Amino acid sequence: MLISNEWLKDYVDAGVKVEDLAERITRTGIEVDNMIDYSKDIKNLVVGYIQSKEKLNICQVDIGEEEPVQIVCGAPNVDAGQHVIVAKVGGRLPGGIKIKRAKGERSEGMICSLQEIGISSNVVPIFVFPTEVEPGTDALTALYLNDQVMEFDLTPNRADALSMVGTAYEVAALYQTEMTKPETQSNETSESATNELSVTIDNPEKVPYYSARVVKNVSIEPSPIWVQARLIKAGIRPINNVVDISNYVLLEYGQPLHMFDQDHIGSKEIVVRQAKDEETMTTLDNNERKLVDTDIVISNGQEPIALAGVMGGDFSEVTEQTTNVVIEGAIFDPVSIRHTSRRLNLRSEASSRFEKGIATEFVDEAVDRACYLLQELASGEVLQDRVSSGDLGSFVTPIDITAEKVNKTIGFNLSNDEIQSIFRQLGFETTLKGETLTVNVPSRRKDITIKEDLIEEVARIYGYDEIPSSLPVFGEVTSGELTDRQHKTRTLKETLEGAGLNQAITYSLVSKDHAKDFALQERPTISLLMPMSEAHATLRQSLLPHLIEATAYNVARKNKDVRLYEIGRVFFGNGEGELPDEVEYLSGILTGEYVVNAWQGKKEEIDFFIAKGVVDRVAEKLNLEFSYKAGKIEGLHPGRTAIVSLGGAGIGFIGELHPQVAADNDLKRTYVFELNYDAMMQVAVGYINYEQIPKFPGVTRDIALEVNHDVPSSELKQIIHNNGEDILQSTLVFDVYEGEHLEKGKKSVAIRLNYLDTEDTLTDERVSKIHDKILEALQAQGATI
Amino acid sequence: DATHSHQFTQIEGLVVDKNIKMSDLKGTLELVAKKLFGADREIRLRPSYFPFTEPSVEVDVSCFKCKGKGCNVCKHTGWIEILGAGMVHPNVLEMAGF
Amino acid sequence: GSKHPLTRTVEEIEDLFLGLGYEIVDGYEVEQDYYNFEALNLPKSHPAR
Amino acid sequence: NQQLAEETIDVTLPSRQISIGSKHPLTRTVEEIEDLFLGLGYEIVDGYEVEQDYYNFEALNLPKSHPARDMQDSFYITDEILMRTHTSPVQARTMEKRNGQGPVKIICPGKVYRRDSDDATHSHQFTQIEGLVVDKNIKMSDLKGTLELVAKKLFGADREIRLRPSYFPFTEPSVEVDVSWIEILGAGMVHPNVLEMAGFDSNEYSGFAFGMGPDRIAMLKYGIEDIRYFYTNDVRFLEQFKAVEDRGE
Ligand SMILES: O=C(Nc1cccc(S(=O)(=O)N2CCN(c3ccccn3)CC2)c1)Nc1nccs1
Ligand SMILES: [Zn+2]
Repeated sequence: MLISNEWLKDYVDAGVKVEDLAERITRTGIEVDNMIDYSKDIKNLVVGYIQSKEKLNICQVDIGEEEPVQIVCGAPNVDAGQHVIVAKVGGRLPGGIKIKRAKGERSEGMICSLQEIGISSNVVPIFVFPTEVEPGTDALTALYLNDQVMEFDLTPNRADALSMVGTAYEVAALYQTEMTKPETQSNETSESATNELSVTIDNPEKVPYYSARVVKNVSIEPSPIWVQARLIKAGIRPINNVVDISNYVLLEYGQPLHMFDQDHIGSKEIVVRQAKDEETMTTLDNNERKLVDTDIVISNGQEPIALAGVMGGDFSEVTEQTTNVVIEGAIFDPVSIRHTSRRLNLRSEASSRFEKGIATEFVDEAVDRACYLLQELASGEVLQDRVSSGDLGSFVTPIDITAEKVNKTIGFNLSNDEIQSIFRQLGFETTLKGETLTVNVPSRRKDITIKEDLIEEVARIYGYDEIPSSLPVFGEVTSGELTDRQHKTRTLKETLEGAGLNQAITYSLVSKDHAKDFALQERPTISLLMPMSEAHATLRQSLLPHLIEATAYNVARKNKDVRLYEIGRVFFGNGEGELPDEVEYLSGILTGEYVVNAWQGKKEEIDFFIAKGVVDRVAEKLNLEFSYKAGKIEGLHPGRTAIVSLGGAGIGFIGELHPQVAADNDLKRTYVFELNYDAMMQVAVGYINYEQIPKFPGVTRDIALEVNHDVPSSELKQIIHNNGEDILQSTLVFDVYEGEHLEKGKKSVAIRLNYLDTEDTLTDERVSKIHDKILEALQAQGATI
Repeated sequence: DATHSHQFTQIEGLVVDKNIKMSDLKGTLELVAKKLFGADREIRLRPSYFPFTEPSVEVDVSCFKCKGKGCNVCKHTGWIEILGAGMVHPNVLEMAGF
Repeated sequence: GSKHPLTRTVEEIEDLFLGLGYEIVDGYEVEQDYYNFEALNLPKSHPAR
Repeated sequence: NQQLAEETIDVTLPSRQISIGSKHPLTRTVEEIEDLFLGLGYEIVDGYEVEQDYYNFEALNLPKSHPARDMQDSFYITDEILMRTHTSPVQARTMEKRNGQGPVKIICPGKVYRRDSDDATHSHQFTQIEGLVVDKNIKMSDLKGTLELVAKKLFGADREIRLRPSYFPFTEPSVEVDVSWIEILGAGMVHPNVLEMAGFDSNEYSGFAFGMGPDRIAMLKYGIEDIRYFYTNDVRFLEQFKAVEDRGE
């Protein structure tokens, strides 16, 4: 919302520089996020008067000095008798540019266009003064552009400030001086618009107010320069005295007004009702519009003659050959207006105002402003009365509040008389009754409805600098602690990090064809309705796609050693209109060297087993046990992928990337793991189980088992445990041999068997007894010693 | 772009009890600015509006770079915006069951 | 390996609040209009919905 | 084609372990208790292990005459200086520096020394956590509340505890807490001579204090059979303490 300094002092004078006024406004609630200086770059610019004009054109401008100056000018429409805008020798301008005695003939100073002086696009309507202004007069002064405009970024609760008068009430408060509203009283013809005009709402649920006055006999034309500049300042190209007088009083009161030509309305009756099924009409757009149940129209008595709120009709509007006018001032349900405008891409500065809600206080007065104006500036003549439908109601809503309550919310220490002064300087009538103030809030502040709102007004004005500083004292005493899950997650992240893995943080949203990568179940994916970006369109069902990308990215930057982990959520769809299942995952990815010290010949490449070693360090730290079984996961190496299980359930996988995926991403051998961290965190582990150190030594036997090349070592270890009765403690593969010294398709797996009795020392013979049983079980399952 | 990501991180707080005041907010926001920017940090509370809170403010920390009179971090302002805060709005309390 | 700088800041704020008696709470990232907006005093109307 | 078949691994083969060290079980119990008290607003304070008899005894309401100051039971170095016998002197010194102004709410962990022969339940150097709250209306119910939180943190919330009147020089009234029955915490309302000596006004300020012994807590919690295991550092001992713990199932 753009607010001209010059213009505002019609209603209030802050007796202060526009910077000072922006500052104080910003420091009390409404942010002035910029200040436009229309006088932008401007030095020595005066009215002048072309006395005579030769032949671009040699002009003799009286610029209010003892002698005329001679100015050469080849601008399109220029002659003598014109009062013009002259930037003298030694002056300055926008665009660039600064102007001196030039010569050819002899040229002293510069006569001006508008734009030249610095207007804009889409908002402009050499420059000639419609009025005979004194040569030598400061020119911007005369042009009402000796001015700076404040641009506000206003919030929904400050609609009041969408107006010059509402903003004037605000500023009158801030400087606790006075504001004045502008002339509304016209001189009225004997007759009344009651005799002219009929108004009914068939849809009063959606239209609280509609009303109309009539002003007869009007002189379409241009508006004075003030009306004109102001409109340009306020962002709107000044069109003609009657398009202006509407848009201007919009800016002034925030009450939108419609202008109908009486004689081209098409009756002496107006009807506000809903549009119907598919209902046809063509709007002063000349673009034809078929409607819906849920649009408000205006009609004459069987003619959709205006899309209420949004637009007008073709035919009933004001053309320049109009000479009588009905002026609308209505209230249209904020959301009906919102959805029409919205859909037909038809946002006006006047629908936008119906969106925010209207000052009830102001409807009739705003109407009366545009009628007086039409009087004053379209020589128009003003009928008595209005034809209003539907009741506006009270213009004061009273709210009680107490000082205690105010001090109790903020924690300062204000008296009733301090508090009372604030409301009275906001222009609210207040009455004290014991300890309670009754605050008559005007309809012009529709964002003040409750005592808390009134608290905010006091807070903001008296100032937040003032609020002392305290800390809340909680009478339910409770020790703040990480939960168990939270604490485990921090410790786990310390463990990963301690093993060299950097914490990644990736985007949740991937591309739609990536969203199911590495997923376990077929589960539906969640896509956005309107992605900003094809690459961020659907919620990932896996952490890996973006971790792989981050690895590719790093590697292309010649960061060859990448170790990253992430704990992060993935998303599976719960059919339609339910929240998805959000599941927390731990994942990571690894490539390059794990250990390097070149000068000592140390170079340990990351392989599957070091990736395994990371997933095991996780399990170890959390006091879990995982198991591992070959799995086939699309996108992983078929030969180097394991499924990780906890309590016999699959919780994840670890695998080298498929050679084709790695090649696509220009990576070397790269390892990822993904684990359902929710599954992991559901396991209650309790306290650590302490067992005293065994009193007696154990016995180790090694065995070398020839077995078909595809038997997993887990299988042999299980057979051994199955037969190990009470003393078999653990088993360790320490060598696998496949080569020429052994039947092709066989491997030899060497396993160290560790035996232990916590209650006794082991006789060779007790060990041999079980060891022999284990050998036989193995031998019978195809495992030759 | 350099200053906008479509996915970012936030930390909110909510404290609701019987005599909570805006001075209690202030004291807490102050511990926050100290925690983040140093024991000598002051804060500044500027009027503002959010729909869920009322009164509302935006909160600056004093600049931890330049000690006073301005630098490029605080944009020769001395104050850096870092928080928004406010007293929760009744409608929010009442809708929650309070 | 490193802790992500965003996690570091989040942890120090949690620590501060823990020592004051607070709880750290997590919930859904995909959410319903009711909780995201309505429950937070943005009626179906509003410019942020 | 054969590439993938020739690069088949046995994914069940030993992983390349990246080993984790353990936090000492005494340290674990300490940290846990600190974290509990942090979230209530306390400060963890650390002080001297070798102390003046003023701070270790006198300031604690054990005058020259006391059986506690017996050279046979404590590790003196001169007649005035000794290995501290508890972390109370740090609490007494912290109090004095406060200069009559509360609140004090401090927790003081550390090694303490007792002139005794070591056996399965006695180490001449062991650990202790003491706490001190001093504030204007501290009452014994406030003590009771804090003690139940401690027990709840150590042994879980359903663990049954027992409060028994008792007696210490530096507190009155005083209390012992058993856990289901085994003694773990000693505590009391700080004796006014103790407030008065470290410069508080016992008409304005009351206090409560407590001690417990992580060596003992840990032995009890895990069934560690010999306290000296804590100070022997056999890796077969320490490695049993790598993993996280929860409340449980
Ligand atoms: O008051 C305490 N703490 C305190 C209170 C009661 C019990 C214990 S305890 O169980 O750990 N204890 C250790 C000492 N033992 C002693 C020591 C000497 C005499 C008698 N008994 C008993 C058991 C500690 N310390 C203070 N510091 C500063 C001001 S008050
Ligand atoms: Zn700075």
